[PDB]
Amino acid sequence: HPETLVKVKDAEDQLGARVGYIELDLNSGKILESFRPEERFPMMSTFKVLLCGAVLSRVDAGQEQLGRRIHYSQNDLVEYSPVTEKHLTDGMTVRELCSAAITMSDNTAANLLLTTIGGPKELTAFLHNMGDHVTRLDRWEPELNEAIPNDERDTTTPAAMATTLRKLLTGELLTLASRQQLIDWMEADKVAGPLLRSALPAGWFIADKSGYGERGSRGIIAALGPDGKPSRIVVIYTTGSQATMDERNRQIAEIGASLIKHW
Ligand SMILES: *C(=O)N1C[C@H](NOS(=O)(=O)O)CC[C@H]1C(N)=O
Repeated sequence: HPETLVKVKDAEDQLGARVGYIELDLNSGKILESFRPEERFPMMSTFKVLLCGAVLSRVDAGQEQLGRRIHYSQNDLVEYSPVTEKHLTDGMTVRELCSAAITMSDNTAANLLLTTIGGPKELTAFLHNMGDHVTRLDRWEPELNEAIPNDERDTTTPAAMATTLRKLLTGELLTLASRQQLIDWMEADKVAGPLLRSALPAGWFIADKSGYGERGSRGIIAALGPDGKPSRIVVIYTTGSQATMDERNRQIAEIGASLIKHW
């Protein structure tokens, strides 16, 4: 709606920064509203959904098994590793690492999964081969969150990210079991409380992944809808603002409150 578009415009003004927005219909793929859809924004932690899609694609092919146990060390631990720091002795399974990367945004879990597929280049090659020639990953955690202005590394566009998520969640690429595992992890997100979830009415489904980085970077990707079933995809990114994290949270939640109210 124009009201949601106005709310996105307001956010840009109140944050003093670019906001990228896409609202996409899940069944048909039709864009319902957009804002700066072809502009690039840092993905930040939102890339972890695409990373575990690559992992699931390798699981489907038998190049990976979800039960496979990965043992790592203390020198592999990077900043923000709330789950992987607890499993240095027993290791973790690929399934557990994807749950940690998506549900808790564990950074070491993300790096360990990137190694299983061959690094940020193979993730980009995976995205390339599924029809996304726009989104690119180039660096590891935490360096991928630098959000240097006009740097194209580790970026997506609202339009590319929204269509790629759709394909991963509902497209022919992954097997039904893998599509279901990916949306399960996302539905179990526990670090996106103050964003779209804060605007969600009772009984609504949401499966999302948020992120933040340097230079005021903040974002979220989600599939959501009424009656306990997802029906649409929303992508919101921003970068450049000196605003506090709580401000950016509130601006994104008000965009969500807006699109929920004219659903
Ligand atoms: C993702 O952008 N990141 C991982 C972690 N959690 O933040 S999130 O919940 O918004 O994903 C810490 C911050 C950030 C990072 N610097 O990697």
